[PDB]
Order: sequence, then structure tokens, then C-alpha cells
Amino acid sequence: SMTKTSVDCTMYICGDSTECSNLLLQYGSFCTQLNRALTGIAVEQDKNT
Amino acid sequence: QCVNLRTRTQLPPAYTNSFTRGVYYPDKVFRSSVLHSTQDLFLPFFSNVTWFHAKRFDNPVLPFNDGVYFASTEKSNIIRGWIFGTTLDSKTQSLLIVNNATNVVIKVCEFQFCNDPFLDVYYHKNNKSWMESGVYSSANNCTFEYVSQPFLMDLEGKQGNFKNLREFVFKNIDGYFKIYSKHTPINLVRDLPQGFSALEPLVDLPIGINITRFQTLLALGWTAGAAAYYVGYLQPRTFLLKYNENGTITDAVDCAL
Amino acid sequence: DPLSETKCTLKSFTVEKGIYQTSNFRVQPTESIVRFPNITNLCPFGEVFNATRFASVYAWNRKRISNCVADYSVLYNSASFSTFKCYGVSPTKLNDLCFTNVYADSFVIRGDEVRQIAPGQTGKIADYNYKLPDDFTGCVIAWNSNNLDSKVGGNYNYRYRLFRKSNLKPFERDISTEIYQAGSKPCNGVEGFNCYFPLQSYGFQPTNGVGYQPYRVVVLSFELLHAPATVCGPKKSTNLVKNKCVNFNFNGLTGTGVLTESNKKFLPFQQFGRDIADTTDAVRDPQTLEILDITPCSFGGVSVITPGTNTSNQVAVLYQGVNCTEVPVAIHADQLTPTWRVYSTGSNVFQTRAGCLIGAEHVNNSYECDIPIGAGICASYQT
Amino acid sequence: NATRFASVYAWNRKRISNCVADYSVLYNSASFSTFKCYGVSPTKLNDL
Amino acid sequence: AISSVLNDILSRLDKVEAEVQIDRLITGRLQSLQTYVTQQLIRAAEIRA
Amino acid sequence: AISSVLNDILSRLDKVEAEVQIDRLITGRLQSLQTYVTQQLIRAAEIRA
Amino acid sequence: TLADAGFIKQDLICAQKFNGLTVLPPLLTDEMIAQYT
Ligand SMILES: *[C@@H]1O[C@H](CO)[C@@H](O[C@@H]2O[C@H](CO)[C@@H](O[C@H]3O[C@H](CO)[C@@H](O)[C@H](O)[C@@H]3O)[C@H](O)[C@H]2NC(C)=O)[C@H](O)[C@H]1NC(C)=O
Ligand SMILES: *[C@@H]1O[C@H](CO)[C@@H](O[C@@H]2O[C@H](CO)[C@@H](O[C@H]3O[C@H](CO)[C@@H](O)[C@H](O)[C@@H]3O)[C@H](O)[C@H]2NC(C)=O)[C@H](O)[C@H]1NC(C)=O
Ligand SMILES: *[C@@H]1O[C@H](CO)[C@@H](O[C@@H]2O[C@H](CO)[C@@H](O[C@H]3O[C@H](CO)[C@@H](O)[C@H](O)[C@@H]3O)[C@H](O)[C@H]2NC(C)=O)[C@H](O)[C@H]1NC(C)=O
Ligand SMILES: *[C@@H]1O[C@H](CO)[C@@H](O[C@@H]2O[C@H](CO)[C@@H](O[C@H]3O[C@H](CO)[C@@H](O)[C@H](O)[C@@H]3O)[C@H](O)[C@H]2NC(C)=O)[C@H](O)[C@H]1NC(C)=O
Ligand SMILES: *[C@@H]1O[C@H](CO)[C@@H](O[C@@H]2O[C@H](CO)[C@@H](O[C@H]3O[C@H](CO)[C@@H](O)[C@H](O)[C@@H]3O)[C@H](O)[C@H]2NC(C)=O)[C@H](O)[C@H]1NC(C)=O
Ligand SMILES: *[C@@H]1O[C@H](CO)[C@@H](O[C@@H]2O[C@H](CO)[C@@H](O)[C@H](O)[C@H]2NC(C)=O)[C@H](O)[C@H]1NC(C)=O
Ligand SMILES: *[C@@H]1O[C@H](CO)[C@@H](O)[C@H](O)[C@H]1NC(C)=O
Ligand SMILES: *[C@@H]1O[C@H](CO)[C@@H](O)[C@H](O)[C@H]1NC(C)=O
Ligand SMILES: *[C@@H]1O[C@H](CO)[C@@H](O)[C@H](O)[C@H]1NC(C)=O
Ligand SMILES: *[C@@H]1O[C@H](CO)[C@@H](O)[C@H](O)[C@H]1NC(C)=O
Ligand SMILES: *[C@@H]1O[C@H](CO)[C@@H](O)[C@H](O)[C@H]1NC(C)=O
Repeated sequence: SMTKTSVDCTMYICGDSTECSNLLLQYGSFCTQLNRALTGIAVEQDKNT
Repeated sequence: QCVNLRTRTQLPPAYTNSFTRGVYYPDKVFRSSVLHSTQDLFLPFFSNVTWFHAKRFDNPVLPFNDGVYFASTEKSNIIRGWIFGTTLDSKTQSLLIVNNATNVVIKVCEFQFCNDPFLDVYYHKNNKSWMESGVYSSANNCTFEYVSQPFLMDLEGKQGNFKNLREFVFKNIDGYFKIYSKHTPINLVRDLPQGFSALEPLVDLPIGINITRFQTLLALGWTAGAAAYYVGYLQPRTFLLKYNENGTITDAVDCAL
Repeated sequence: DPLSETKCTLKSFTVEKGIYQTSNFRVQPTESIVRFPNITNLCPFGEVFNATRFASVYAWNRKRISNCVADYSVLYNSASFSTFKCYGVSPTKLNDLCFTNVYADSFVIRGDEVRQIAPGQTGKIADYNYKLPDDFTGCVIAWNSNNLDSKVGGNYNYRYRLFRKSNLKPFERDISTEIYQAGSKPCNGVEGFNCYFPLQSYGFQPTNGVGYQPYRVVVLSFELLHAPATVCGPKKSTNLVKNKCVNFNFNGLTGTGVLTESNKKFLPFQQFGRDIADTTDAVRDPQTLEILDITPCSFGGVSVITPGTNTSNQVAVLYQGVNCTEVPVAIHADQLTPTWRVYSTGSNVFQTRAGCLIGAEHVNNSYECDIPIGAGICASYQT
Repeated sequence: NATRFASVYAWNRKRISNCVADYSVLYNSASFSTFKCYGVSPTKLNDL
Repeated sequence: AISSVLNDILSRLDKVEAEVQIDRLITGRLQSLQTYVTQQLIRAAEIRA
Repeated sequence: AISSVLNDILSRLDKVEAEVQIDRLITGRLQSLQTYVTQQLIRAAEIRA
Repeated sequence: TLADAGFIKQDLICAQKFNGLTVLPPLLTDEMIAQYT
């Protein structure tokens, strides 16, 4: 296995700003799609072990 | 008033390999237990500094470009200050950095300098210890002035029996001029020390002038004290700096050496 | 409630058995700290902007504003500035902000040259006698002064360098009067054909047209990399709290986090400390010379544990990576990113290895895993 | 700087060719109230 | 962007100028996550093997 | 950008206009390398298998 | 010589976590892998 990692795509990109987070929403589902991918990796580390 | 003393002609100057001297904190930022890279003007490691030793006296004119490292292994304070300029003859401005028994004075009036200028201890004159004007003649067009008090002071060290190394850096960028320094008691008779130390910043001022040349200033048919000083030229480099846990640069890599 | 936040994360009215991610929690700031140097004296903007006479561009003036309180609204609320363009800050934000130093440049030009004075421009003023850095931050200010600087015979004390061998470095000034060989022949002395004096008068007379009339110009060349600041807009500092989360502003470094008394010994030349991320993690307060650690206050993943909605509407919530000494500390008597405080009921709080689990009974009996929680824990629905 | 110029209905075109320009001798003039270039810098025209 | 620090952009600029700088930080950061998650998906397939 | 050739952009434009054109070439080229290296990492996993 | 096992935060690891990069626990702790083994 490897280390399970997840990222808050909003806290990484816009960390604690509302007025950045409203611009990040204009990029659609990209943050959710990254979170999904990292969750799929993280579940696979238990499947493997 | 020129006390013209051209006793000795231009001597082919001595040279000394500067091992790991010429590193300073690049900005007012605390950092700790981190290896940080910095593109900035620094003294290249293992580089030939010019070397000078004040019958033995020494105060030549030197070129200035990009910036300078200056250091001295000394006792009793003979090294007093610095001149900078472009023409040195009042076709352009020029500046003076004088230090004495305490204060520091800074001035950029359009000075005319004698061919062989320096500042002695004015024991007699019209009276004791007059203001350090005698390097120049005229000061009618002054665009900046500054003063400070606690600039450099000696170390107690059981009456200071060792020669105390004094290290400085002088630099300019886009109208600003900056100064950094450090001290260390050392036990080397005739050479610059192996080992490491960072220089802290001390002063900045906005001269707004071209600079192309500089010179040192020393005190006193006469007797005076003997001491060494060294000059290195800064260059644009990248250094990787190891900040220790206390946030002092403890080691560095000159990544073009 | 936490079940509803799963339904909108999955975008389904029913949810299968599992553990699911949802929007992160992050504890909100309780109140706002503001700190600036405890200076009080207002800056000398009058004589910087409304002195009796100003320098010619060949020897353009520089005055250093320092150790004082500005108020750039008292400037920008004036009608008198025909141009007031700022090139690395908004002119409105200047009050919420503080600077290492401010240099006020002052000079006079024909009203058509105000265009040349903006950063990275080019033209005879911008090339041979007054050049801004291309990376300049600051403001350019200008106004018409024909009704102040235009005596009927001609104000010929105002003048510009017509010729210069090469384009000058940013923020240089030149007072030399060297004669200029515009022809190939090496001229000397004082004058001759294509052997010009370098400095020429503006023809400023009160009958001149707009663009040929005299304009006073000021450039506020402020610098705001985080060296210890000396000129601030007018804002009241306030009492400094610790161990609570706050919005903070030190010298215009706005941020959010919890402050703490720090053993990080900044040397006297430093004021801010920075993390590997290029974010500040320590600060030296501008009113008490003391070093504070900044930690951005508690945040983590919120995962919801559910049987199927076709089995129950009970759910349990995992606050990932949290010592839930802070979960009951969160208490929605103030704001948070999640609104659902319902779970902070208590008497069920389990401090697990990978965070803290609210709303599930901890049992000493062991079973085969069902919903995985991490660090050896699983959850399941039973009698 | 010719004596008279065409009306916009029949706007004039002259072909500059087989010669050395100097767009600094133009752009160093004060006389041009507008001098905007739209696919080159007006300063670079000499290096080109 | 005129600074890498999101709060500085928001401190120095008003909304319509700030949006142009913040969008450069968002665009670059988002590409930095899409790179990380791609590298991690390709490592997850190696560890998976 | 007004040309695909980096030297033409630098020959025709002065610094503040050139930076806006050069940034479009940088952004597009960098995406072209990130694509190539991603394709090559995915081929490297096939060749590994 | 491991790094960031995600076992309760309260340094490189602290820098990473404070930017929204969290590390999750494995389902099976090192006692449970030792028991299976
Ligand atoms: C080191 O050199 C300094 C000059 O380079 C020198 O500073 C000068 O000191 C005198 C005496 O303090 C000052 O004289 C004036 O003092 C006050 C100023 O408000 C007036 O009331 C007096 O009438 C008198 O004009 C000089 O003005 C001052 N020069 C500067 C530039 O500040 C130091 O005293 C020297 N120190 C030693 C120990 O030699
Ligand atoms: C640097 O110092 C220079 C010497 O004082 C000074 O130049 C002098 O400028 C004044 C005018 O301010 C001239 O004074 C004469 O002005 C007109 C000229 O036609 C006469 O009608 C007057 O009666 C008066 O005599 C000086 O002649 C001139 N001297 C020289 C040698 O050029 C500079 O202005 C100073 N520079 C700065 C920036 O301060
Ligand atoms: C970071 O900076 C600290 C402050 O300078 C430094 O602490 C100092 O460490 C030395 C060496 O251990 C101590 O020296 C004394 O040690 C004992 C007493 O603890 C005496 O028996 C010795 O004779 C000697 O006098 C200093 O007392 C101590 N200073 C303080 C204020 O605690 C750290 O060691 C530095 N760490 C690094 C990695 O640079
Ligand atoms: C430029 O010179 C100006 C002339 O002295 C000076 O502006 C003057 O400032 C005072 C105080 O701000 C104004 O007084 C009025 O201020 C407000 C206006 O709403 C009222 O609350 C007061 O009761 C009072 O009426 C003057 O009106 C004003 N003069 C003008 C012509 O506007 C500036 O201070 C000078 N420039 C700088 C930078 O200081
Ligand atoms: C800062 O001061 C410098 C010293 O006065 C000055 O340097 C001089 O610059 C000019 C233009 O580059 C040179 O002029 C010569 O250029 C070539 C040789 O490189 C000759 O073919 C020309 O005919 C002409 O004589 C000078 O040679 C040069 N002098 C030195 C000692 O390097 C700078 O101009 C000043 N800085 C600025 C920004 O102007
Ligand atoms: C959760 O945080 C609290 C502190 O807020 C921890 O409590 C301390 O635990 C140590 C070790 O048992 C004791 O020596 C201290 O006296 C406790 N302090 C207090 C104020 O209770 C607790 O251990 C933490 N738990 C986890 C799993 O992180
Ligand atoms: C330094 O000077 C010495 C002579 O004193 C010479 O042998 C050496 O090669 C010089 N090195 C450089 C890089 O100048
Ligand atoms: C030194 O001499 C000057 C006259 O040159 C006199 O004005 C001053 O008072 C004297 N100071 C002392 C301390 O003797
Ligand atoms: C301002 O701060 C200083 C410390 O820098 C403090 O000693 C002083 O009491 C404060 N000023 C006032 C008016 O209290
Ligand atoms: C949902 O629950 C009903 C009984 O209420 C049951 O008949 C059905 O099989 C269940 N379906 C699923 C997918 O759980
Ligand atoms: C689990 O068992 C221990 C004794 O082995 C006991 O102290 C603890 O209170 C029990 N916990 C529960 C929730 O029953």
C-alpha cells in the first residue's frame, strides 16, 4: 500500500476566502472530481492490504 | 585641506582566497530548520579577494560595480569609513559614510575630493576633534542627509587581546543602498579564517545615484597603527542556505562553484 | 442535518450503506484583531502636494514620507486631482494598508506628458529624464496648474532634458549640463551646429492650450514587501487575544487563525516568519515587541456514516483528524461552515484513532467489519 | 507632410518600397497627437 | 499574479482587479492538483500491481 | 499569441506587451509537456506490465 | 522511517496539514497486520 491522502480542493486553492471560492465555483465539478479520484485511491489501499 | 602624502606609489596588490565569507540574510523573514534557495548578489565562495595592509600604510581607490564585501582583522580602530561616487569631481554627485568614536554621518552633496584624501585624528587644528569635512571642498547642492549613533563598537574579551574580525557588505539596487555586518574574535595572524557566519542587515538609504567607484578612510613624518583589510566583489548567484533551529544561517552552498 | 448533506453530495434521494465525504468543517473566527504601530502624528501631505514651487524634471524632487499616519481618503475624496491612477493597489484600499516607506516624487510637465508618466511607458520624458520601474507599485497623481505656475511673460524656470545618450535606469535623476553631439563630429566647449545644450525650457504662458499648460505631478512610490512598516492608513488597533481563533490584521497582513506566545526567537531586524507554503506562521506585534505563532484554526474532513436510507435515517459523523475536545468546543452559539449542531448532543462522543465519531455507540464486543472508519474501527447498524 | 490629402470616400494609398525607413525620426516628433501601433511596439520598428 | 499570497491580492485590490489576479492563482493551483492526482493515480496503479 | 515563434514576439513587442503574448506560448507549451509526460507515464506502466 | 501516519495532530507534516492536505488512517492498524501475519 501507500499513504491514504485526501485534499480539500477549496482550502488548497482558496484557503479561507469567500471571494476566491465564488470564482472557484465557475470551474464546475473539477474539485469534486479530484476528491473522488483521491477517495478511489484511498479505498484501494485497504482493498490491497 | 590636503595633507598630501604620496610617499608610496601604486603597489601590485596582495590576494587571498575567501573560503566561505560573504553570506547574509536576504530579507527580514524568520526561517528555521529549512534549506532555502535565494537568487541574489553574494560573494562567490573560494574567490580571490584583494588584500591590503596598513612604514606601512594602505588606502587605494577601488572600482565599485554590483556591490562589495569588506572585512578587517584589527585592533584600536584605524578603519573609519567609505567614499562612493561616479565622477568624484562634481560633474556628478558622490556620497560619504564616516564613522568615529561613536556616530555615523551620511551625505550626498556634490563633493569635490582631493587626489589623496583621508581623515586624521584632529588633535590640534583650531581645537580638538573637528567635524570630518576636510575630505571635500564644496557642499551647496545637498539632495540627502542622514545620521545614526550605535553603528559599530569593540568587544571586551579580557581587554580584547585577539585581533577581532569585522565583516561588512555594501550593496546598491535601483536607487537604494544597503549595509550588513558581523564580528568574530579570531586567532589567525596573517590570513582570513576558515569557518562560517551570516551578516545581519544594519542600514538602508535612497541615494538615487549612479556609483562606479569607492575608497576606504583611515585615522592616525608620523606613526600610526598597522592592520589588514580585504575587498571582494559581489556577483548574481543562487545560494542554498541552511537555517538552523534558531533561524540563523549555519551553512550554505554556492551552486555555481 | 448530516444525512441531507450526503444526499446532495451524491445527488440522490436515497443513499446506499457506507461512509461518505461531505463539506469540510473549519471553526470560524470569534472576533477581529487589528494591530498597527502606535504612532499618531499625521503625514506632511500638504507641502508634498501643495507647496509654493516644485522641481523641474531634469532634477525631479523626492521627499521621504515616514514615521506618520497617512489618510489617502483625504486625498482621493478631493475633486482637485485630474488624474489619480494607482498601479499595484486600488486607490480605495490604501486606508486598510501599511507600508515600509513612501517616497513622494514631485515635478512639473506639459499636460500631454502625463500619459508618459505611467509605469512601463516610453517617450522622451519616460526615456531620458524620469523612468518608473516596469514592476512599480505606487500611485501617479496629476493636476492642471496654469492658474498657479504660468506668469504672463513665461515660466521659464521649468525645464526638461531634451537629449541624453541612453535611456536612464529606473528612478535615476541627472543634474549634469554636458553638451550633446547630435552629429558625428566630437564637439567640445559650450555650443555649435548639432552640439546642443542638454536642458530646454517649457514655454509655459497662460494663453497656452490644454496639453501645453503646466501640470503638477506627484508619484507615490510606496513599497510593501513585509519589512517593519512605518506609514499606515488610520485604523484603531485593538486588544490582542490568544488561543481563540480570530481574524487578524498586523500592518496590513490580513489573515485568520489562532495566536500563541512563541519561543521562536526572531532577531531584532525581522518582523514576519514564513512557512514552506510562503504563508506567514509567526508575527512580531507592532505595539508590544513580542513574537506570536499563527496556526490556522481547527479544520478537518467531515465524513457521514450511514446504513441504507432504505434501512434507517440515523447517521453518525466522523470529524477526521480531530481531538474532539474541540467538537463540543465548537457549539453553534457562534457560526461554523456546517449549520447542523444537532449531533453535538453528547453522551456518545467517541474519540477514535483517525478523528472523532459522534452519534454511534462504542461497544466492547467485536465483529467482522461492515462500514470501515479507520485505525481498526468499523461501524454497523444493530439492535 | 504633403500640401493636400484625399477624402475618405477615395482614401489615398502610397507604396513605400526599396528604401530605408527611420520610424524614430517619426516617433521622436512631438507633432503626432496619436501614434498607436497594433501588431508591433512603435519603439521596435527600427530593429525590424 | 502580482503576489502568490491570496490575502495580499484581496488586501491590495478591489473586486474587479482582484478577480483577474485571483483567477491566475486559481488556474495555476488547479493545474497543480490535477498534476498531483494524476501522479498519484499512476502510483496507485503501480502499488496496485 | 500573435505568433508561434518566440523570437518574433520578442522582436516585435516591448516588454509589457511581449509578456502577455509569451505567457500564452508558455501556458500552451507547458500543457503540451504535461500531456506528453502523462502519456509516457501511462505507456511506461504498460511496458512495465 | 515513516512520515505522517495521521495519528492525531494537536515541522514538514504540520506545514502540509495546515494547507488542507490530510492523511487518513489505514483500515488495518499495524497490530492487525501483525495478527494476520
Ligand atoms: C562624530 O562625528 C559627528 C559628525 O560627523 C559628530 O557630530 C556633531 O557633534 C556636535 C556636538 O554634539 C554637533 O554640534 C551641534 O549640536 C547641537 C545640535 O542640535 C547644537 O545645539 C549645537 O549648537 C551644535 O551646532 C554637530 O552638529 C554634530 N554633527 C552632526 C552631523 O550631527 C560627533 O559629535 C562625533 N563624535 C565624537 C565622539 O567625536
Ligand atoms: C548647483 O549649484 C550651482 C551653483 O550655485 C547652481 O547653478 C546656478 O544656478 C543659478 C540660478 O538658480 C544661477 O544664478 C543666476 O541665474 C540667472 C542666469 O541667467 C542670472 O540672471 C542671475 O542673476 C543669477 O546670477 C547661477 O549662475 C548658476 N551657476 C552655474 C555655475 O551654473 C545649480 O542650480 C545647483 N543645482 C541644483 C540642482 O541645486
Ligand atoms: C538555540 O539558542 C539557544 C539560546 O542561545 C541555545 O540555548 C543555549 O544552549 C547552551 C548549550 O547547551 C547553553 O549553555 C550552557 O549549558 C549549561 C546550562 O544549561 C551550562 O552547564 C553550560 O556551562 C553552558 O553555560 C545555554 O545556557 C543555552 N541558553 C539558554 C537561554 O537556554 C540552544 O542550544 C540553541 N540551539 C541550537 C540548535 O542552535
Ligand atoms: C492643498 O491646498 C488646500 C488649501 O489649503 C488644502 O485643502 C483645504 O483643506 C481644508 C481641510 O481639509 C478644507 O477645509 C474644509 O474641509 C471640509 C470640506 O468638506 C469641511 O468639513 C471643513 O469645515 C472645511 O470647510 C479646505 O476647503 C481645503 N481647500 C480646498 C481648496 O479644497 C489641502 O490640504 C492642500 N493639499 C494637501 C495635500 O494638503
Ligand atoms: C554611470 O556612470 C558611468 C561612468 O561615467 C557611465 O558609463 C559610460 O557609459 C557610456 C555609454 O554606455 C560609455 O560611452 C562609450 O560607449 C562605447 C564604449 O563602450 C563607445 O564606442 C562610445 O563612443 C562611448 O564613448 C562609456 O564608455 C561608459 N564609461 C565607463 C567608464 O564605463 C554610465 O553611462 C552611467 N550610467 C548610466 C545609466 O548612464
Ligand atoms: C485530546 O486533547 C487533550 C488536551 O486538550 C489531551 O488531554 C491530556 O492528555 C495527557 C496524556 O494522557 C495528560 O497528561 C493531560 O493531563 C491531559 N490534559 C487535559 C487538559 O486533559 C488528550 O490526551 C487528547 N487525546 C487525544 C487522543 O489526542
Ligand atoms: C587566485 O590568485 C592566485 C595567485 O595569487 C592564483 O593562483 C589563482 O588561480 C587565482 N584564482 C582565481 C579564480 O582568480
Ligand atoms: C574649541 O575652539 C573653538 C574655537 O576654534 C571654541 O569656539 C570652542 O569653544 C572650543 N571648545 C573647547 C571645548 O575648548
Ligand atoms: C506605544 O508602544 C510602546 C512600545 O513600543 C509603549 O511603551 C507605549 O506605552 C505606547 N504608547 C502609549 C501612548 O502608551
Ligand atoms: C428496500 O426495502 C424494502 C422493504 O421496505 C425491500 O423490499 C427492498 O428489497 C429494499 N431494497 C433495497 C435495494 O434495499
Ligand atoms: C469496556 O470494558 C472495560 C473493562 O474491560 C470497561 O472499563 C469499559 O467501561 C467498557 N466500556 C463500555 C462502553 O462498556
